[PDB]
Amino acid sequence: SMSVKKPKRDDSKDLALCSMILTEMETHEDAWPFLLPVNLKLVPGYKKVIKKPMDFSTIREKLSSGQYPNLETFALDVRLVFDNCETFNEDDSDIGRAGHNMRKYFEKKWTDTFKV
Ligand SMILES: Cn1cc(C(=O)NCCCNC(=O)c2ccc(F)cc2)ccc1=O
Repeated sequence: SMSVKKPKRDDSKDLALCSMILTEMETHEDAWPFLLPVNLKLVPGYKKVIKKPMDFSTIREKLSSGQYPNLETFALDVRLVFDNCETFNEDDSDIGRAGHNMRKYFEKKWTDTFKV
């Protein structure tokens, strides 16, 4: 509270670490459904069903222009990608399984990097 400050993390490396984690996502072989925005003029239903579309290139753009205030909001956008994926696709479809794979890949790197 006012004039009662907490021991805080050292966040000076966060931007560089989030960029490295996103680079590993972008280069994973199962990243192909997520590299670019879902083509709303070519995918029937997506616009109406998915309230907040999100993809790796939009996340990369936001990270390179200072639009994430903290690493918590960055993880929100990453998880948003895979939440959208689960909502719209079958778990055992190709896109659906890629999303499960990529989510597990992300959460391991998140813990390995920031829960040390
Ligand atoms: C997450 N999600 C993705 C799609 C979807 O149709 N995505 C198109 C991928 C095109 N296929 C590629 O291989 C590719 C894409 C970009 C790139 F830079 C290189 C290759 C549909 C429903 C859904 O829920």
